[PDB]
Amino acid sequence: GRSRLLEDFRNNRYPNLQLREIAGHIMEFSQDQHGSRFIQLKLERATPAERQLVFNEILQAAYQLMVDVFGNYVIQKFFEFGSLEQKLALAERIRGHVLSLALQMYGCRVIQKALEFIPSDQQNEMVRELDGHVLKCVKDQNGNHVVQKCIECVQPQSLQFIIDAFKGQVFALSTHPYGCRVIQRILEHCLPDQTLPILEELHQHTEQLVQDQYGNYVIQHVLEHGRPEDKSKIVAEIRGNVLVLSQHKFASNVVEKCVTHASRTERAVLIDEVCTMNDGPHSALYTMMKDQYANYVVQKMIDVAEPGQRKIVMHKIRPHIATLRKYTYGKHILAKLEKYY
RNA sequence: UUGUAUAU
Repeated sequence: GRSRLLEDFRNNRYPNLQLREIAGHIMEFSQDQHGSRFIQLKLERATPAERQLVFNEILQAAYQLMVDVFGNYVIQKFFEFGSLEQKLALAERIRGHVLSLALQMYGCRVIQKALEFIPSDQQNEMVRELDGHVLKCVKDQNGNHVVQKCIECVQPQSLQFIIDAFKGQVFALSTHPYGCRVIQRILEHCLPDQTLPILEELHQHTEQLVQDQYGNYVIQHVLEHGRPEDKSKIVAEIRGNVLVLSQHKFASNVVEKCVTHASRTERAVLIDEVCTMNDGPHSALYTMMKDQYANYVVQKMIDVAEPGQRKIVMHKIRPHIATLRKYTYGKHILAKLEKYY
């Protein structure tokens, strides 16, 4: 299967082997764990001539290398370090194959790299081969990263077809493991006319989303980078449910984000809710201090509370200081209290 | 080591 040259190379016979020396063996070396490695760490520092010599032998069979466990790395280097003309010729070897490559283990990595370095016209042509297959790519283990990459790299205007495809399925995709990722990229890079409908659906299913294994990340994303209007809507869903949600493995993280990113008024209201409300005989704050997840919310509340409110929180915590030591999680609250005594 | 998500 291997040639004399590659054979002797594996056998560590050419410790000083150079690029020009493997002319006529590029494809063979490229599809070889050691060969590829060798080529990879030469193209970056090699000369334009050495790179063209390598390019000449991989252009025709480029697809073959793109979907190759070791070859995909060489093609990637050309997009990263190759010349404009080489990147363009590789982009043409990809034409008509975007979908199958995007769904490919190795191929999707080439597509992702190509999207970063080719011109907008080449990006738009690539993106368009995904037209009609958006959800399939989004739900694919390989394809979801190509979609994420398009959103990061391509002009928003050319991604309208991905937006049209998410309409009505935002809730479904936000609880999907790859989908929640694409939704976040959409919120960070797309246009107002595009993020608007996505946000409406996110607001409509906020209650379910905060508690979802994946949806909770999308809601936090909005609390951390969203417009104040959108943040307040999320906060108003949390209000009245601080106690119950802070005790939830998933929503607890969302109430922390609310505490941290709410407006001054909203923050005070959230903290007060658990400083006033009584959970049985003892306050809601006390039940929270003893919970495996809620204790984190209290600590965050102590951190962001205005000195006036922090004082109130400490006072509600005070009478319980000695009992807290007996609870697996209350203890952790004591630790936090050290920072303040 | 008090608590949740990405691929050769």
